[PDB]
Amino acid sequence: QDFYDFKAVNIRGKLVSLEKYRGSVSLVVNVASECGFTDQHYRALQQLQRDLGPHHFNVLAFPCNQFGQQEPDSNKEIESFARRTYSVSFPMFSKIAVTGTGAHPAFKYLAQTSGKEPTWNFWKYLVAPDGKVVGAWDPTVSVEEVRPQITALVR
Ligand SMILES: [Cl-]
Repeated sequence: QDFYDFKAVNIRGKLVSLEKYRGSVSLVVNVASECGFTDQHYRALQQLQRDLGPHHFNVLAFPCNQFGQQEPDSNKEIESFARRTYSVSFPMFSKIAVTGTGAHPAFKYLAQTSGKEPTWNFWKYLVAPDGKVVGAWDPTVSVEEVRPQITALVR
């Protein structure tokens, strides 16, 4: 088992296999819309996608309402917000839990194998081409500090 064995409903309601990302590097991020981190993070994540997307990399953004309830809106609203405000071009998924008993199994996998579970919005896991977690950061770590770790993995 690895991260790319899991399935998730995308933000438009279409079920997808994360197998479609195998061979690629992924930055798996739990997102929120009303957070203090929201604007800086969405801007940095989109720039990350712009710069490293062409090197077989994606941000995989999963909305989550668990942390301060800063993602209360519908999947439709969240997508509209991300696309119109930040010109987001990375994959976005339907709102999920990332922690607790009801967490998405893919997020159970990332927490169990990394030893860290998300404790706020905008936690970030780096997944290697083979679907294994090689890094995890909390939202206070800048995308300037995360990015070089991603470029190390891409070709
Ligand atoms: Cl770099």
